[PDB]
Amino acid sequence: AGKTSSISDLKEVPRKNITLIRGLGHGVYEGQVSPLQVAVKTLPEVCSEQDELDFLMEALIISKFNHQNIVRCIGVSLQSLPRFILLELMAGGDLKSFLRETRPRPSQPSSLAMLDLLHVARDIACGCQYLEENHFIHRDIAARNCLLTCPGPGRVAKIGDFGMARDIYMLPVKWMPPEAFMEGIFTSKTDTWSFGVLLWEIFSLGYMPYPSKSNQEVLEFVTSGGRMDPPKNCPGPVYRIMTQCWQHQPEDRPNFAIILERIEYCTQDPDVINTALPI
Ligand SMILES: Cc1cc(-n2cc(S(=O)(=O)C3COC3)c3ccc(N[C@@H](C)c4ccc(F)cn4)nc32)n[nH]1
Repeated sequence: AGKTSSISDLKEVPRKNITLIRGLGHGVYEGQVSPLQVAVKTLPEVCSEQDELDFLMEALIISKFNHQNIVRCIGVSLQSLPRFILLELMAGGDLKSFLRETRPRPSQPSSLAMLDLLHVARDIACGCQYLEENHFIHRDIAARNCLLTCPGPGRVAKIGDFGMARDIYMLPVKWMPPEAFMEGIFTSKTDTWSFGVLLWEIFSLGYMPYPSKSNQEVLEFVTSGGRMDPPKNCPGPVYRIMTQCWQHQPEDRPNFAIILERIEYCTQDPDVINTALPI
């Protein structure tokens, strides 16, 4: 279940059956298939031939995943311009914006709870376990690349963008372990490190990692052994998962099966889930 497919296996949706509504972001439109709501990621008609294969390849990989914590590919419109990849619409939006906007505030407190954060972490960890089990390295696990099905209770978090893994088939230094940015070595353990950073992102409620450091400051900091402090109010058991994710040797980092169990232990400890979030 690697790249045992080609363009011909993609579901071509006739262009006249696709409607573009409103723009959602960049780096994509809300759309309609005739009925059915979709997201449409577009390839600018103004682009190089390298861009075109990059677009095509991303569609192929996303079409081949089958996992509940990975955004679904509905289909494609590659034979008309601009080319489209049609993807599952995620009304909860990107994980970064969700955390920043649902931060408990005086007017709306207890908006989010620790357990809700644990569930997002589990969801994304579950998707990463599937990628690792299928020998796929994401290379860019980060809150900005995760999506939520809806805002309220019952939200599901899914990995929803694969641009960086597609590129090596600028660099997000603040999410990369030493062996990645020093050697260009990528393994399933480099995603583990990134998951630790994402974990820090979740429990900080959408803070930028290493908040006062530049990329080079981080690179020197991480190489010399420096690690982030716990997010405000972060339970110890959760921070320990982050710190085990940031072990210097990849071989000393947990795989995603182990991370999931550890998040679940966190999920069934009252001192963890009864910890109040900062407002
Ligand atoms: C593939 C997909 C995307 C998506 N989507 C749904 C909304 S939204 O629900 O309209 C939100 C507006 O306020 C509520 C949304 C907003 C921004 C966004 N950015 C794009 C660049 C993106 C792509 C991948 C990724 F992981 C993160 N972001 N994508 C949004 N659904 N499905």
